[PDB]
Amino acid sequence: TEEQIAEFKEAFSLFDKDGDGTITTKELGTVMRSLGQNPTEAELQDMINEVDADGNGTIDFPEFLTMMARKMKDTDSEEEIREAFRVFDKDGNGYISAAELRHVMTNLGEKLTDEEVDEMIREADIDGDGQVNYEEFVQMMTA
Amino acid sequence: TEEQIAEFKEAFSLFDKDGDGTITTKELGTVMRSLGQNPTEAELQDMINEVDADGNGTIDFPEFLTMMARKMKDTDSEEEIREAFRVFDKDGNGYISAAELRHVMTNLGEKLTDEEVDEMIREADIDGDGQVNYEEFVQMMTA
Amino acid sequence: TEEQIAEFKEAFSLFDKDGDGTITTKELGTVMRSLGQNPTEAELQDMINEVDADGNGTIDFPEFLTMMARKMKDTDSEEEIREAFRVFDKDGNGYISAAELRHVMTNLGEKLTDEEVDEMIREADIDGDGQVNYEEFVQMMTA
Amino acid sequence: TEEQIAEFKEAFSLFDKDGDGTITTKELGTVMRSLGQNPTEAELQDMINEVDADGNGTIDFPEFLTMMARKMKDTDSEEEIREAFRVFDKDGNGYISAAELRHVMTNLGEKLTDEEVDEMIREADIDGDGQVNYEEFVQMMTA
Amino acid sequence: RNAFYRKLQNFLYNVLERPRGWAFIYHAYVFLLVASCLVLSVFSTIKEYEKSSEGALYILEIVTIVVFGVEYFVRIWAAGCCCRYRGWRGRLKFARKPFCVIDIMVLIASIAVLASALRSLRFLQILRMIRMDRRGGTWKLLGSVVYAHSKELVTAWYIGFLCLILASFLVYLAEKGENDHFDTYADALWWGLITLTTIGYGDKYPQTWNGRLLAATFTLIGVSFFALPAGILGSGFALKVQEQHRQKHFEKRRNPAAGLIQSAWRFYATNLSRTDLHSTWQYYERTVGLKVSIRAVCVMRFLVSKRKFKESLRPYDVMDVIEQYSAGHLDMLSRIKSLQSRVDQIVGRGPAIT
Amino acid sequence: RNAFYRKLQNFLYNVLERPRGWAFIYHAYVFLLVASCLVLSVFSTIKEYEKSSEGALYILEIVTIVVFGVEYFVRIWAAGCCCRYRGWRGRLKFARKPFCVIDIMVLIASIAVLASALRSLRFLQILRMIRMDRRGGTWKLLGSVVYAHSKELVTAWYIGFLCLILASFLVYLAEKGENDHFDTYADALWWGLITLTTIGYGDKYPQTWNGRLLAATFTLIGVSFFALPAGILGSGFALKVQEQHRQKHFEKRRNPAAGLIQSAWRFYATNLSRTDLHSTWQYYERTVGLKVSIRAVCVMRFLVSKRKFKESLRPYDVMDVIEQYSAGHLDMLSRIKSLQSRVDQIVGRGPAIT
Amino acid sequence: RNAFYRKLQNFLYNVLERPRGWAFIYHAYVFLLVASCLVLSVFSTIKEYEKSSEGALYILEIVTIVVFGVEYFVRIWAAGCCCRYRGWRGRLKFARKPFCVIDIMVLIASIAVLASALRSLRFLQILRMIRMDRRGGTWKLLGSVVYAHSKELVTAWYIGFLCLILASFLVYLAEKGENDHFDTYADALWWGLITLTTIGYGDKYPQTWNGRLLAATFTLIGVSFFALPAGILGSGFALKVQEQHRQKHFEKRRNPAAGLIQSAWRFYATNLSRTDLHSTWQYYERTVGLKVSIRAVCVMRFLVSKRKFKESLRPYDVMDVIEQYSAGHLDMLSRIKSLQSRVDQIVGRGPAIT
Amino acid sequence: RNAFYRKLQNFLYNVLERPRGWAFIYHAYVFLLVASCLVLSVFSTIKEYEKSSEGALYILEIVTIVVFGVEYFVRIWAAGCCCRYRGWRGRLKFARKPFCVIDIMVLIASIAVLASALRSLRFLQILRMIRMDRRGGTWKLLGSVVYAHSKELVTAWYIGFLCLILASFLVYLAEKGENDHFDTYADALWWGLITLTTIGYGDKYPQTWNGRLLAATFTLIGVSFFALPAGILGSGFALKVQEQHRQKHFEKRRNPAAGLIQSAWRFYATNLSRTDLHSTWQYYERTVGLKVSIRAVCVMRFLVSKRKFKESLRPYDVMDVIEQYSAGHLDMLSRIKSLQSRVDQIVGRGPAIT
Ligand SMILES: C=C(C)[C@@H]1CCC(C)=C[C@H]1c1c(O)cc(CCCCC)cc1O
Ligand SMILES: C=C(C)[C@@H]1CCC(C)=C[C@H]1c1c(O)cc(CCCCC)cc1O
Repeated sequence: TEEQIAEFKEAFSLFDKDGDGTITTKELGTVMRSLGQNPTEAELQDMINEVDADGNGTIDFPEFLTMMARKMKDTDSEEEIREAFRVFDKDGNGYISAAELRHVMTNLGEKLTDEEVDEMIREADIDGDGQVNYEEFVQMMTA
Repeated sequence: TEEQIAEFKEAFSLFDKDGDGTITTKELGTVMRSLGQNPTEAELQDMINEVDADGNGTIDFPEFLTMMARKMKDTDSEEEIREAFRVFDKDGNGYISAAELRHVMTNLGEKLTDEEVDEMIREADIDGDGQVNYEEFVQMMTA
Repeated sequence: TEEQIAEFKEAFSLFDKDGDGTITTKELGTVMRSLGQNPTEAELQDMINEVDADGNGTIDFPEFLTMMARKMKDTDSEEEIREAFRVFDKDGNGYISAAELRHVMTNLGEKLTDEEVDEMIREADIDGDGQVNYEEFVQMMTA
Repeated sequence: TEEQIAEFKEAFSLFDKDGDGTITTKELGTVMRSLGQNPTEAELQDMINEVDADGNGTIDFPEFLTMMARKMKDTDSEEEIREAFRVFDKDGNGYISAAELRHVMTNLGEKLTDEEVDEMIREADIDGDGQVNYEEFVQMMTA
Repeated sequence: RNAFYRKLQNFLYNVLERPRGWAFIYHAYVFLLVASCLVLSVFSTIKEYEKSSEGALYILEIVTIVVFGVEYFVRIWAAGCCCRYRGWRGRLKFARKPFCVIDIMVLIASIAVLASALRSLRFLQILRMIRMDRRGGTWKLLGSVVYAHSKELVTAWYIGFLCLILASFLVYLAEKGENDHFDTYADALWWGLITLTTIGYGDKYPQTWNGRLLAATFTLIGVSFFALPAGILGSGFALKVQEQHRQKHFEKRRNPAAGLIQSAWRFYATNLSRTDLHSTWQYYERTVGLKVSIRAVCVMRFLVSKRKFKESLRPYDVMDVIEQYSAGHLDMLSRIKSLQSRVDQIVGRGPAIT
Repeated sequence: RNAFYRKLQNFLYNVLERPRGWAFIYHAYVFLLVASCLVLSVFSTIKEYEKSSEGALYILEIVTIVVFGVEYFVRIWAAGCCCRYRGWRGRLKFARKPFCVIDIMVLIASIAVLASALRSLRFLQILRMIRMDRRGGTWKLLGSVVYAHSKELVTAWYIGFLCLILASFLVYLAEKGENDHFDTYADALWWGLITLTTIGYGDKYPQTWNGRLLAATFTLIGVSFFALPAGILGSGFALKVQEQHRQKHFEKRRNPAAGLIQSAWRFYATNLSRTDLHSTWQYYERTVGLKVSIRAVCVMRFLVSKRKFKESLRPYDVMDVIEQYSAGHLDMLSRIKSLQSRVDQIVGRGPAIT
Repeated sequence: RNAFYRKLQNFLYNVLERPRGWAFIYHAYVFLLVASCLVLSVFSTIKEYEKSSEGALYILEIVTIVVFGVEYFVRIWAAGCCCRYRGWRGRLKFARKPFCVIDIMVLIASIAVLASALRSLRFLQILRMIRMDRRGGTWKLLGSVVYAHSKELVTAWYIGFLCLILASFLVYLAEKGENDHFDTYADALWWGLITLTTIGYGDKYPQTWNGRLLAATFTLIGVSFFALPAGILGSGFALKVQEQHRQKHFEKRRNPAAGLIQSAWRFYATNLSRTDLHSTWQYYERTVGLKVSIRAVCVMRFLVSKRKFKESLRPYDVMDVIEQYSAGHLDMLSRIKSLQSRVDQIVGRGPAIT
Repeated sequence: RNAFYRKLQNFLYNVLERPRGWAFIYHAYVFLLVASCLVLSVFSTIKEYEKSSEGALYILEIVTIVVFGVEYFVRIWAAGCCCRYRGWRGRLKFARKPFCVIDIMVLIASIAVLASALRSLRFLQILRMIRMDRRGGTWKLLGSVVYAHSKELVTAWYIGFLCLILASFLVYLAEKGENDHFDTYADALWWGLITLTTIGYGDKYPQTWNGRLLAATFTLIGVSFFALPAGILGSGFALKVQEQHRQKHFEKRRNPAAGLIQSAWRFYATNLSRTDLHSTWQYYERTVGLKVSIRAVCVMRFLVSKRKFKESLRPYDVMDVIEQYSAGHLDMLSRIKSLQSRVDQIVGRGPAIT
């Protein structure tokens, strides 16, 4: 709705320092640096082309609006997360102890800290078992 | 209906110069030459056997009637076009920018000109995205 | 029903010359010779074990009753005939000209004569096309 | 219900000689020896980890309660038994003579004696054929 | 009486033509006789053993010419029992084919010599030895394998030939005068060939350390590329024989499929409930309670042919199972399409009912 | 007491028969002893070292004959603990088999020599060396591989033999008089063989440029076809061992399947709700709160056997997964057929309700 | 008139560039001419045959230089008909590429020699022989195969080199003085190389029994590892050619897919019921009862292109069928998801109706 | 400042340890230096070139010892930057491992010689040459391949050894006195070995026609079985490297899967609608309109990681696709089970409604 558009206007002003209505790779890099993490120019280009519909080397506002507005259900992100969890579940039993998950997210890629893993497990251990099946997990993010 | 049969009579007279009720490979070749394109005698035989039910080296009228009358839905032409588009979609994402399609049809096989591609894209960009998914496309011809 | 049992009694008496209630391989061979064809003792054993539930080297009456009584639908003979026809349909189009079928049955295995092929094609060319699809055929025997 | 909990209390007291609320591998071994069979310490560890949710080298009472209480339907033990029977059915016909089954269970693994096989076949030969299909069998244990 | 005569003549035709069982043993024994003849001729070439070698070779040649003559006569006689060729005209027309001409020229040459002859005898032995094949299967297989791997074989030949030329020339330069072996570039080429192929006679070998170094550094690569084609052809032979086995398996599937379709049609037309269809009944009566017996026989035939065909539908390959199950999956697609249409009509009735 | 004796005798039978672990090491050590004996005999053949070689070989022969005698005696003793053969009659009946006869003839020959003997000793060593196999696995594998590739090997032999004959004859013609090496065609055949096989002794080699050219152009092809069979047999060995591994995997699947079925039936009959079925209860009581404990044990057995079998259902191959999933897909076909029937009954009720 | 001229010039460009049919035969015949030139040069190197060899080689060189000059001129002329390069400027710009420079240097060297020259002639022959490739396909294939198997080749080289060094050093120690062959370690290294590679010249071979024993025990392993790379490269060549065939098959699939999409769009826009879309109608009129004839032609084009594409969708591989059927299976997933949603709405209506 | 120092020290550790890019080139150049040293030593062994060979070898040895010393010092220094080993204690504890001990013994021996020495220098060169591996990958690969094909290699060895023994003994019998080459059985064994392996020195070769015949008939089979192991090991190497590639691919799949799960959880917790979950918000604030910007960044991270993981889910094999699609098919089974239950409840409601 209109308030969402206004929030998107404010956000775009925050990234779009030049105010040209396009998010340049330099603008994205500087805003990310303000956030703190240090990505690579090739990964910034990956950013763009993932979010860059018009292929202008930047981000027109409609792309940003659609990307913020899109929900995980709309993203069609079920099979991929399913396959990831299946990959991490060696036994193929459909379940995995929360301790192993805590270990993995704190050691792979964008390493996840203690509070985040506590939160995900709390939202996952609906049955209080620890051997969180990933079907309930995927339907949890989708729902 | 009857008017369709009359139109088919007129068409058959147009190809069947001999008036024998059969479309000979020579008659097909000359009518095509009048149309303008230049096919090969082997490809003309391919024509026949594709449309030649009786295997007489020609086309009896019922074959022509059925071939004109048949609709794309009756043709069972969904999986094949699906597979073609999937072949042209390298990413497997299910979508393809209309620019790539324009490039392909203007460069492969029976090369397609500007007006035809503009028309197909107009009939395809129902959502106005340019990244025409081929599911809506196939259901568009079928519908 | 009872009349069916009586007919089976008469048939069993016809094969079971010894009258022992069991169809010996010798009895089957002699009745077949009366029929005319000449099979092999190993193929006669194949006969038995196909119809021999009790594994006595003969055929107890219940086996014969069940075998006569069983209908093609009960036989679960859909996928096999489907696969056979698919094998004979090189194009994979799902259809085959009746001429090719006539040629095949008159040349392979228990070669089929003219009257039989005329009858099957008549019962198959419900649409009068000659390119009998085998789906209508299989559902025809099953029905 | 409560009576089930009381029965589980009695059983746990029977295994848990130490009375510590945990079934140690030694306690399991001695109770099994009282039963009569002689397993291996590695197989005892397999026992534990199969029933050991908390991974303490023993069995907390909730694990025992869940394991006794769980029913074969809850166990999700359909595909596995299906595959086992399919393995033992060389013909792939879906059926197997009860004599072969009697032979197998009396010769493989935890060899099964005469009374047990008589009982299973009685519960399996609902149609009185001997060629027990395993679909009725699996739905019999599940039901 | 004549039935047995024709049966035996057809069996003889089968034996001399494509054999299955112990006819392989007869072919192997005639092969043994010809091989004994070749070795006896080789020994007769030797001077010391010429006496006994020739003494045995004369009788062996008599026996072999007799055997080949009787075999050719039996072949021509049996050519007149097959469908294509019958009687005298058929056998004579069959003899017009080239292979029979090769055999008859061999026979007449053997008679002429047996009725500078050593070279003619050697050539005749070579011709008959290439003849024992009688079908050209080996040459067809080799040609197909070479054509399939034409690119690999051609690139291997190119690289190996270039390595041979280069290494030979460098060694020649390095041993122009310091070694008597490599006086001329032709000598160097001979050396390079007999090294890269790993024959290594030892008549020629570099003796200057520069030549030895060049020979080593080039012979490693050269022997590798010269050995390549052996493995390439081995793999090609294996793959080609596998493909031939697959084709034979598919034909063995084709035949019982027709058997099953025939038996199924016969059984369907054999139902006593319907009487409009009499073709199967007429056929069985012509071949000949009675009708139920005929139906019993025909349903048995259907059952046994179903067993035979289902057994004949064995995997033999991943591709085969994928193909069959994919036909099944397309059937699944059709069924789910029907279910979609049915649920659509249900949702259409919904508001109509409500 | 006797239980330990029978257990150890059965263990000895297993060790002398099919070994699994360190019995391989015992077999390898006896292999080392026999090999040392062979090399000592070879050295004793030499004249210079005959003294010390014989001095060591006498004691080595004593040790080896003692070891073989004790091994054969232990084998015959352990033959009387297996199910087929027991006691004295069983062991004697087992000795009636041919392999035991070969071993006993070897032993008695060793005793006779130890109680022109050089040739007999050599033959006895050869016989025992072929004996160490004790199962014929290598020969079975080689025969199976040759039979499987019979066509490829036969065509390779045909082409190679023809190339050998032709090249040898052409070289012989090209070097009839200009070279002393190729005086007779037998000499040429020997040369052609020792070249095409790439042995290349160097005793015979063409010296006329025509002969050298012919030898080159033919030896390329000849060495290729002569090397073919090595690669063919290597591939065959690999494939055959893979097939044997697949069969062993399927047997290892067979056993836990029976284990699971047994445990599942026991657990199903172990439910306390129903009392009509007592077979499992009687069996467990015979082997021997209590009943719930028995049910706990049996359900644990079901769980552990389910784990074991599910692990045992590993792919090991594409074909395996395709087969299992295709069984699942046929199940899918059945389920969709049921759904079609159900939607048909729904559409039938439609007009009935409406 | 000019149309035929341009067509023939383009055909010449195709012939000199990538050939398909009998242009292969022209390339093979020029290859035969160059090979005859090389063998004639080799013979001219020999002293005895120098006279006639040179007499023929002069005219052969004249013919070959003429042929190469005309071929290069035709190539440069045809460079001016392709899209990239036209007329004079295009041909000259194409000549700026390196391969044309190599060819022109070869031609000018041939002219200069034809207008210590033996070494220059040999080098020019080597250069042109490496030139006949004209595309570098063989070298690309070899490099790709080596890179793919870099680990296997490197480990084989490491093990073989270590075995060579060790065996050579041990033999050198065992034959330092007792054999004249192995006076220096370099001699031992040469011996070890010519043994492990199985060349076996015979100039050097151990004569002391210790040396013979060491040579045997090491040469088994050494020859095994020295033969490894041949088989490795053969397998690599086979796999690489299979991959290239797969890529070509996928391109041959790509083209008819576009053909089908074009024809399908044309046919869809060709329906007479709707008149808003005229693009196809305008195109066909520009190329030119009449309209129904156009629709007949276009629907025929759709049918024939559908046949062509469906044939083009042949398996060629397990992976291909798995990919296509997996797309179908994802479609199945979508359809069953829709059915789940529909049955959910049915169960929602249930209580609403009830 | 210190950050750059630690970064460069870690980079040095990576370079000396597992290299990726141009560190391969540094390793190859040090390999070139060591190889130049070995060849210079070989030449110094020769008498004629001893002068200049030694003159260059002294300076080359100086350079190589300097390079090896600096490399070992850098390795030990960089051992104190990895997680396991830090500072002085970590480096010293790392040096306790055996490979560092081998390197330090090599270095001290080089210093001692540089501060009958020829044999020590040769042994040190051999030790360092086996050292350049630094990881044992080649030996691990070879051992794994041998173990995998243990049965094929063992049967090939058995058959080849038996053929060698038998053919050698028969030739020895056939040439006991008529040939000086085969005076003793050891001589015959040497001949048989150097023939079957196809080395063919030519020092020994049968000269009696009986011996030649036996040698031919046995050498065909012998050379076939002696060549077997080369192809067997080549195939084994190929398969093992393929398996290693598959494992590396699966690890490369493992990592982005965790990346995607992390990003998905972060994005899910980043929704502004819910405020109970703050972990991701706190983490991003700690790392640091603003909140919507954070959500934009996190949803972008989810999208890009989804792209990366989906790309990482490439087939690489038939088995992989079968596994993934089979997981999908089990999902299909679950969904159709749910549909069956739903249609069952529909048919239950039927009579209830009706
Ligand atoms: C029909 C066979 C056996 C193949 C294929 C046809 C050709 C031209 C020769 C055979 C062959 C060699 O016999 C040897 C090499 C190595 C290169 C030698 C340099 C001249 C390659 C090479 O393909
Ligand atoms: C391009 C070819 C043909 C390969 C790959 C590149 C390399 C360095 C050599 C070839 C090759 C040999 O020619 C010989 C061996 C055996 C070891 C010999 C010891 C020095 C291995 C080895 O890879």
